[PDB]
Amino acid sequence: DEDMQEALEEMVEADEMYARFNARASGGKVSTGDAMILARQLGLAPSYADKQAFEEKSGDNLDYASFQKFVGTSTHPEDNIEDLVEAFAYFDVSKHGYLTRKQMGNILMTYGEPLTTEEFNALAAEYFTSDQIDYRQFCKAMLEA
Amino acid sequence: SSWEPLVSVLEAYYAGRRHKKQLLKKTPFIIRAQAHIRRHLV
Amino acid sequence: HMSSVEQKAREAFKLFDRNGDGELTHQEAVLAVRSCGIPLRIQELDLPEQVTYPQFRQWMMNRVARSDPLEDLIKLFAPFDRKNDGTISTEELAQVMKTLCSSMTEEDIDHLIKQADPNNSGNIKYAEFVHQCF
Ligand SMILES: [Ca+2]
Ligand SMILES: [Cl-]
Repeated sequence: DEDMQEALEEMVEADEMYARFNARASGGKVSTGDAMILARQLGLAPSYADKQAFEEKSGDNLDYASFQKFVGTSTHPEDNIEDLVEAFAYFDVSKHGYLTRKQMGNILMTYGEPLTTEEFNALAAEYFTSDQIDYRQFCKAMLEA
Repeated sequence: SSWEPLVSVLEAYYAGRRHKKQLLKKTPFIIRAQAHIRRHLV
Repeated sequence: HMSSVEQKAREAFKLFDRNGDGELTHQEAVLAVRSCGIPLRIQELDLPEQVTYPQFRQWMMNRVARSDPLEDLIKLFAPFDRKNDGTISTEELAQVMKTLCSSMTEEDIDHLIKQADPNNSGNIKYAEFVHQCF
């Protein structure tokens, strides 16, 4: 409730947050889905678990203060390169450092919070150039702010 | 051995649970990757 | 009664697709089928060397349409129901698994056994136990 808030202040600048919120705010409130989009646009990476827990306890329409709380809960300060890379390296039987395009697609569209074929196809148009993919390189791209 | 068809099942069941145990440790991070992907695509 | 079948099939598939490429090797398919409670001989799985989820699911549908595999599993215990009263010896199963299971540690086996005879009675009510696991 405070490390989320400390992390918010060192991860987003409040001027930008307020500006975006009022960009899409209709009478000082935004939907939870638009809050997901705004949080992404502020540089955070909320999950759908985050979204559903937050609306489970706070409802579906957020005023600025509840939006601030939601963005706080999406800061995930514990994110780091080595953990994402170990996620992918789980499927890299030899840990040599490469996955194929078919592996990347199946992993991303089968486990966790699967991507839609559209999400994955956009991702792949950008990053899955080859058929052999250096997933540590890809994870660092994904983690750039 | 005529136990073998039985223990084969019990052992494969426990291997399924061993895989589940290891996947449970990684899927939170797969999810983090998916969330950062969705951030990137916005 | 069936969407449960496909749910268990899809989970087993995902758990044994060790390199996450969306195919099982034939051996991984053998284990994935067995892991659902389905007795299966290593040479009796009519699937190719690489197995996609559609082919896997199709085999599962044909399989569970011919007998209830849980009831065939339960029948496998019968030659060892020496008292013919619906139970086998807890120690007998503990020993058989120690002897024949290479992928299982002694801790795994003791866990399986204490979930099979929680009252430490010496006997395993195997129909009940089978429906507890599967
Ligand atoms: Ca595979
Ligand atoms: Cl998953």
